[PDB]
Amino acid sequence: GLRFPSKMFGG
Amino acid sequence: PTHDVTTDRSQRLTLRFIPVDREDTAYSYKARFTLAVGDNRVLDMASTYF
Amino acid sequence: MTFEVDPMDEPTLLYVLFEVFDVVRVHRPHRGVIETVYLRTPFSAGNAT
Amino acid sequence: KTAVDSITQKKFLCDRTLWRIPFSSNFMSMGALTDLGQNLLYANSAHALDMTFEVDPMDEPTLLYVLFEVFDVVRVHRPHRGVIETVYLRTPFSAGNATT
Amino acid sequence: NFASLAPRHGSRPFMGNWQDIGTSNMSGG
Amino acid sequence: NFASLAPRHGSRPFMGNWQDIGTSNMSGG
Amino acid sequence: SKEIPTPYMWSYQPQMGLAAGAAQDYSTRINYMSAGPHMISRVNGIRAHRNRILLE
Amino acid sequence: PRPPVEEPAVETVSPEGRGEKRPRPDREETLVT
Amino acid sequence: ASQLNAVVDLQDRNTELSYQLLLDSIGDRTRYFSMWNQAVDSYDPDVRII
Amino acid sequence: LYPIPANATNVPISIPSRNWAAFRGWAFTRLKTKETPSLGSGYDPYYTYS
Repeated sequence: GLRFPSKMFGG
Repeated sequence: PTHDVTTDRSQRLTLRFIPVDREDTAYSYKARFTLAVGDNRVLDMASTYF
Repeated sequence: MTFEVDPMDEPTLLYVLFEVFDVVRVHRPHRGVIETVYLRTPFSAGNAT
Repeated sequence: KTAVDSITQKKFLCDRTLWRIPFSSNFMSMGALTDLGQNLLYANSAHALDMTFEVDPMDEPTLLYVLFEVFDVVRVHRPHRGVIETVYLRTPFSAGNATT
Repeated sequence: NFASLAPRHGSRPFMGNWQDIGTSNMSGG
Repeated sequence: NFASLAPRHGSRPFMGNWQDIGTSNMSGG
Repeated sequence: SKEIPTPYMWSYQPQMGLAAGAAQDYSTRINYMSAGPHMISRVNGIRAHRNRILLE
Repeated sequence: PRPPVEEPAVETVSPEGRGEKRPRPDREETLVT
Repeated sequence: ASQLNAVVDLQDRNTELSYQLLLDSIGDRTRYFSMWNQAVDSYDPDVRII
Repeated sequence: LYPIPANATNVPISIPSRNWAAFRGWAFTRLKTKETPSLGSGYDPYYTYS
């Protein structure tokens, strides 16, 4: 959903 | 009786219906028809046959 | 039910006619609509609500 | 350096599968009972269907296996000991009212 | 409520879900 | 409270599940 | 099915003189799987008018 | 280690994390368990 | 436009024997009608009972 | 199973006329007549393929 945190490299 | 029994318009007594889709198996065959009864016509299914 | 028959040297079948009321009521409320309801009692095919 | 003049032949092989064409308004599986099967154009009216398949010619008598996808449903009732009653219904291509 | 038929994880029954009682498995949809 | 020790997914502390507090695994049990 | 159910008809046992046990009236059911809303609604009003008689 | 669980006590299996058809890859959106 | 088959046919019905016993009740059965191939099976009584 | 002749390119099929309520879609694949037994028969004597 909209609560899933965004994909970043290493965090 | 004269009126309100038999129409004056062009209308067939007996109709001929072509099989719209015939499916033939080795042990049976299926014949599908369009039995179209038009407006202001009645069909007793005793008169229908193959 | 218990049927005692004469013996035969052949496989035979016993064909019992459980006499019912195999009755159909037919409604055609609109053009090209053919609605049928079947009831037979006591050996019904069956339909719930 | 002595390569000949060459042309490219492209193709694909897709084994084990069935070419699905869903009867939906956006070709997406948003449910089995699709929005076009529920559409009142295709629900209260009758329509002919004429499909036309253009295939590669083969040197052998072949067949065409079309899945007209339906709802082949069976509802099973056991009301008493030893009694097994079933009601069958598939739509669209109905065999009919196959109650037992 | 048939909760004595469920395996107790701890002190509470491990009941299933309501929405898992049916099936919708069908080829292509 | 102990909820300021959790990473904040948004403005809410991302608290772990209550079901992950104990272990239950054995050799087929 | 819940609103208009099928009645549980009782099985008699002539020896003990008690009822054996009740199963639903599956054998007197009426088949409207080939009917439409002009006639399914009329049969469901007969399933319910029968259930009012049995409570009466 | 354990499938997801709601707590209404009774202990009810939660349907979260199950696989679905999605137009976008499900790992960049959710955690799939 | 209906998908609503008026023929609800069962295995423990006998439509053929229902039609053989119907024609006995509604008319003379010894008479022959070639259109429905209506010619009833009749043994010779001198052959069966000598 | 609609038959395709040898070296035939266009395969016209025809579902005649029907209500299409609760229709889900199509899925199609060409087969071989040698590799497909005429099922519905208890024995296919013209099926020389295993």
